Amino acid sequence: FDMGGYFIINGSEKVLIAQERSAGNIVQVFKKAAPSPISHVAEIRSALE
Amino acid sequence: EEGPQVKIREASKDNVDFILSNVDLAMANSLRRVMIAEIPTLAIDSVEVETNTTVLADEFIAHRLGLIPLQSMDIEQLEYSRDCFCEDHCDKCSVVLTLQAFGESESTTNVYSKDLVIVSNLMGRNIGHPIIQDKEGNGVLICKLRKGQELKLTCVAKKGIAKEHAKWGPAAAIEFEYDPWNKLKHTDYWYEQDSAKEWPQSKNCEYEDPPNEGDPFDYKAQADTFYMNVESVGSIPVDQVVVRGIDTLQKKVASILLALTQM
Amino acid sequence: PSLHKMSMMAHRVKVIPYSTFRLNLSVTSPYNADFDGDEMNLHVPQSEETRAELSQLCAVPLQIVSPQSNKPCMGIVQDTLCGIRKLTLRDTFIELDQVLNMLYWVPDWDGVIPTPAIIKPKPLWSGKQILSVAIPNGIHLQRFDEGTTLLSPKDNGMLIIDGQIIFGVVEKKTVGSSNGGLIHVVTREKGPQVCAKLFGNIQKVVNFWLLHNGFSTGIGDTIADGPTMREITETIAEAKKKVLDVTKEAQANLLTAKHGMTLRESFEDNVVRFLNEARDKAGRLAEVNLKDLNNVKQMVMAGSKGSFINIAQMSACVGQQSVEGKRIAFGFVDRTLPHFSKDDYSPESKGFVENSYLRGLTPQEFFFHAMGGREGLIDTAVKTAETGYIQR
Amino acid sequence: TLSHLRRTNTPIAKPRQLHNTHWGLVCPAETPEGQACGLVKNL
Amino acid sequence: ASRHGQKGTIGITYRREDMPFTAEGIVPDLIINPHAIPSRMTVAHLIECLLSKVAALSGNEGDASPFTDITVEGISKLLREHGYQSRGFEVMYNGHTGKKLMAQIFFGPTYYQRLRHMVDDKIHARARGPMQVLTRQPVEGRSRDGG
Amino acid sequence: MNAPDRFELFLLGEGESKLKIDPDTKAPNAVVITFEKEDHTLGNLIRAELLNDRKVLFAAYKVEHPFFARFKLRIQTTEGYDPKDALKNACNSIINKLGALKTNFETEWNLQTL
Amino acid sequence: SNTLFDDIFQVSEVDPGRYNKVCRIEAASTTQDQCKLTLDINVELFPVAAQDSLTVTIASSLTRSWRPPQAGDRSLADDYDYVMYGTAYKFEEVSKDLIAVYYSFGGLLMRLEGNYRNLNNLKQENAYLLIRR
Amino acid sequence: MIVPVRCFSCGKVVGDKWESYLNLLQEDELDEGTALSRLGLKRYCCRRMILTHVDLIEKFLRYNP
Amino acid sequence: RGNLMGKRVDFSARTVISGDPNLELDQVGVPKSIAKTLTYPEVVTPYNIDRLTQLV
Amino acid sequence: DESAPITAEDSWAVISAFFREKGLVSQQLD
Amino acid sequence: FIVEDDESLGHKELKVRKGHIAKLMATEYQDEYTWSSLLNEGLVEYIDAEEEESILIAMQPEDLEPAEADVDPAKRIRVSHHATTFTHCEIHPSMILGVAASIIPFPDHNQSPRNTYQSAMGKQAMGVFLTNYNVRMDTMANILYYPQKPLGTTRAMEYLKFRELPAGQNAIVAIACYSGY
RNA sequence: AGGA
Ligand SMILES: [Mg+2]
Ligand SMILES: [Zn+2]
Ligand SMILES: [Zn+2]
Repeated sequence: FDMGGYFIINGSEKVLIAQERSAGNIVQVFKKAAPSPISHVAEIRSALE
Repeated sequence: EEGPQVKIREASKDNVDFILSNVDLAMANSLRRVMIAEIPTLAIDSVEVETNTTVLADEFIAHRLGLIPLQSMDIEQLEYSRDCFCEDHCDKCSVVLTLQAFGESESTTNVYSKDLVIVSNLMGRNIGHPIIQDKEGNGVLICKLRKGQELKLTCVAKKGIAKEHAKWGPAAAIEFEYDPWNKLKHTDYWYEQDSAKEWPQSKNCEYEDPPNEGDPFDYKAQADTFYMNVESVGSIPVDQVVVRGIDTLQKKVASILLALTQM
Repeated sequence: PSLHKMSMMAHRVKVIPYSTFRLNLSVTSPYNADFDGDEMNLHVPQSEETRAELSQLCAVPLQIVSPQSNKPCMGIVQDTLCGIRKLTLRDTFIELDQVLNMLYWVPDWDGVIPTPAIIKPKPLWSGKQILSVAIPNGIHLQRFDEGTTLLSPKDNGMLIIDGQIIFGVVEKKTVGSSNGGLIHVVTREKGPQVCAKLFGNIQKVVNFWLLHNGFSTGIGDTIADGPTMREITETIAEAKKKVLDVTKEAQANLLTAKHGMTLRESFEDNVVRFLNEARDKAGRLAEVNLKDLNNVKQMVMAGSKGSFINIAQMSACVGQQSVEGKRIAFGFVDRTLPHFSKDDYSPESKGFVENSYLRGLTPQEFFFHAMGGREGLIDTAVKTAETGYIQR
Repeated sequence: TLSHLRRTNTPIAKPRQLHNTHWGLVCPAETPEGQACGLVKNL
Repeated sequence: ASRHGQKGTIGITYRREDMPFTAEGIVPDLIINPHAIPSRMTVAHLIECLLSKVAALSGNEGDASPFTDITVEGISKLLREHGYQSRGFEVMYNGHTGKKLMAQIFFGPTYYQRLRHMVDDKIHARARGPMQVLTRQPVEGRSRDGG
Repeated sequence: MNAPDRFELFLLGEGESKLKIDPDTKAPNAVVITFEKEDHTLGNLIRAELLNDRKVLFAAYKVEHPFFARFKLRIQTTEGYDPKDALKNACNSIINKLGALKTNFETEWNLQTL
Repeated sequence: SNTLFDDIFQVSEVDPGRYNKVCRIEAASTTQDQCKLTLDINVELFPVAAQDSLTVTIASSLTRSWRPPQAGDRSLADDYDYVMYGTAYKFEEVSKDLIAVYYSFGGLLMRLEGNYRNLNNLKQENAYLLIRR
Repeated sequence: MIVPVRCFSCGKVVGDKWESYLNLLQEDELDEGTALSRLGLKRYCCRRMILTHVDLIEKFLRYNP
Repeated sequence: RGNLMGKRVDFSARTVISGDPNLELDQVGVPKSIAKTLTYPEVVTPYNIDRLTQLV
Repeated sequence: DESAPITAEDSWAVISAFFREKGLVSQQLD
Repeated sequence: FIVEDDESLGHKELKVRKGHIAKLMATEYQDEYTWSSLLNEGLVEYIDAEEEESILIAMQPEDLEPAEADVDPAKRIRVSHHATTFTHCEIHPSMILGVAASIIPFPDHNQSPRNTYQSAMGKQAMGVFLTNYNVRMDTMANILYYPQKPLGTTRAMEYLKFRELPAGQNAIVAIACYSGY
């Protein structure tokens, strides 16, 4: 029945928890809040594969 | 014939269906309780484990051992160990059972209530025999072993009652009904449209006269006539589950009469 | 947490078996405890002086009427509240056998078997009568509910004269942690110890009577009439068309916005208001269609647990789901789920759960209810820490 | 054990809420109550 | 707890002769309060029961699957075919007296889970004991015999 | 761990009597018997049988708390009639009734073929 | 220690408003035109239909605890088929020479409207209610 | 994990009836509802005992010492 | 805040709570084990002298 | 009719095949 | 599932047909037609959230495919197959659920959070966690004595091995007011 | 890492 997907480290069964992140290389436009000189921003979180 | 009357409807090794009439509900119920709780039986109570190479734990097995029904016919001539005079136990107060099993076979080896052996001297009384009702004659399946799986243990079956542990329960379910037509108005039927259609009739509806709508409510009416069914587990025969129940309750009331007398 | 002076009260020890602290149920509320696995702390004084502080200032009976809200902070709950209604109806009569037991059960009982309300044919006592054995003399109470007269046709309100119930069914309003309450009057008139005795005395007779009468609740109590279900479906059906009509009216530029509101803001206000008016009518249909024998209605009537909305949601219609006040929004471009067409302002697209819990929710209805559900859990988890700091 | 091998963590506009986009990908009910509510997703 | 966020601890334990019984000699293993149900609107718990009661009698795995064509009215028809009253209620009798309960009890099987949290692992009491070294104040936690 | 012994349910304690009769102060010719290591089986049975006695004016019983197998039985009788006697009589009549029940079941069983 | 009111009434209406075992009755005195009656009756014990002739009596007697049997030999002050015991709670002055008394028999209420029984009906816990036919 | 001796609810021996039940299904081919009933398991408390059992013991036996 | 306004304290106990319809409002059911642990310092006075000698 | 439309119960035979191949920790492994 | 207008014989219908179902179940009895078999045949596709934006899904196939040309009251109120645009169909809606929720019987009949609670408690329920329990040395382990498979089950449990390794017992339950305990 |  034991499915696997875990590691045995110095005896203990360790699970690597999936860590959520925002996708890279993505064009996103956001309205910048009423007290700001900048009204709107275009962002790109560019990083190499 | 005298006071409260019985009329047996169906009898067997395991079950007694009957009608009890000219009795108070209090008395039928008191007897109902007594049968479940206070009739003495013999059951495995101490288990010394010599070797256990099984997949089951010592105490898991020990527990199952207590639940194995034992012949308690002559339980009346066995003393309650607590009342007995020996340092722990003896033949006067206990039945010694031995269970030795081993996986000789390549196939799974089964350990049954039949595999029990009496090592104590019985004094020729009917007691401690594992109850086998099983068709193939094996009784309860205690354990399973593969190969070098050995089971060696000794049992001390002692006299007891269900109040102390439900293992000394001489009866299984006790069926109990009165007034199948709600003539006494002892229940208020939950319904959506009609309580007559929604609530099924019982067997006992036949054994009693239907109320006939065009009649006033019998407030005068009290509850007598009780359709019961005592199911034995095998420790004691069904008749005795009833008889002993009557006797135990009698002896119980007797104690009160005597207690007043000592005072 | 200990957000009250009543979250820490002084009690009498009773040494008992089994590993749990045992508490009287009426003292549950001040602590805010329940038995779903709660744990409580016990502190033992060491000085004769220290004990005097506990017994004389912070003991449970003294804590009955709280200054927090100038009303009693303890009352009759659950079984005892549920049973107290059942026991005090005009229909409820008790035979001698049980009356004598119920009487013996009151520890401070005068030893005087009261005269039955009905002497021949058959001596029968009423619930009202034998409950009054717990009500001490000199206790005068009067309450007029809607439609109550001195002849109380509906067995409405309350009239207790010399600690004897004259008329009305006893429930939340009477024997609960209420302002004019039987508890509030007793404390103020008889004392804190006399009232604390009354607490037990009610729950000994009531619980005993309820033990023997019994009370249950099942799926049968959630189902409403075959024709009342037809009537509920058609109530939603007509309300759905009332929406479609406003939808087509706004699509044809004929809609005229309320001053200081978008044309859309105005539209949604109507749609939401229609679907909510609908969820209620559908509910109010069932709460009427469920007989006095409905175990749920019975719990609602006593004030022990449940309210209209619970019946409505279980029996009739769950209703419109909301997130941030607005209906379920277009998380996907111009739609709520990929199972829908674009620019769908319909009840079904924006989170209206047409179905009852009894009937079951559709995959969409389920997910939208889930979104709406998760919102509650977020604030519940947030509020918990935010609220704590305010207290501090 | 099964549900621990399908767990998701979200560290740090309105993350805790159940989004339309979570349909078919993340469980609408399996989430802790408390500081982790809606931040710890289950696949 | 059941599989419906319907958690609780034990209050008391009763033997069979105190427990309320069906005319059929059946007694509950567990007694839960009516009060849980209305405020919680955990309808599926009631259906779990009705469906499981049919399943136990019929000897067929009860399909309590989510989006299906199963109805309480359907399950009710099957239970009525088995002799019990359609909505699961059963006339029960008081265990102490033997007298019928005026109320019929919603009685049938329900899958209940034994949870990690047990009283004897929780219970703790101290009355003087180990002290910190720095603060010379009582130590932390039940294990350490803390205050 | 805090669980009592199972035999405490039925086995009398150290210097503990089955019956303990205390007189009822509140009412004349009334008494209170506390039955130790006893329960509903015998409580409700005695209560019900005393109800059948005409000279018994009051009869009730209570198991004050379930953790303990004991019950208080209150008996009030007409002046001159002793409540202890009332208990003795209803006690006796119960046995006499059971004697008939046993005899009648034994005759009915001895008539069966199974 | 004696009777307090005697008359015979005719039931106009019988009412069980969600009440399985009890009904509120509406009657009027065949003798006095001024006299009317409202009363809750255990209809399971003694049932009542409209247009029944019922002798309704009051009486302050026939205190302390209550004794059940021996009544075989005891003089049962009932020549009536249904008897109740309750308390007077309100004394309504319904104008002129007219008066109305309210009786509660453990929840089972009663309102009697008349005139003459001024030197009769009192604010007493002692108030029996006897009914025949 | 290994057949329960005696049904929790009523306490009727259920220990003997396992192999017999498993056989009324393989060899006799019968449906679960009839098999139980043949074995005299009337009340649903008794029926659920066998009908819902998961004889894990067999899996445990598959390991060596 | 942690060592002065608050403190870990002796003569304190804690367990799971459960309700009782047979307890009085102002009472608290204490497990035997918890009573057997927690202690009250009673000064030997002529009133208590004999009781205390037996408890001892 | 080896090319007839699929029913409601049929989707389960597909779900069976999904876990038959992918298992339950498909994600962690791959 | 993929839905194609591409059906000479009538309407817009699901690529997968009753023949593939039998072809899969032929392999199910063998324990040569895998999940990969449907994937490479192009009857089923993998749709991430971004792609999902441009598609249109049917919940049920049969119920949401051929249009109209009486109705049971006890069943829930459902919508329709109005669209002729359906690019895809939902395998089974109950698949939106994760491991824990999938053990909840009739979750479509519970208030939203009552389900969120069971998907937290089942993780603290005792049962058989693995059959090798007796052979492993773990700091703390709880095994239920006599586990039972649930009487009421989810079609989803099959793949979760729940009926093989349970977390509880089927208790005979009364919902009653008894001693008030 | 969990419990109210
Ligand atoms: Mg809680
Ligand atoms: Zn001996
Ligand atoms: Zn059973």
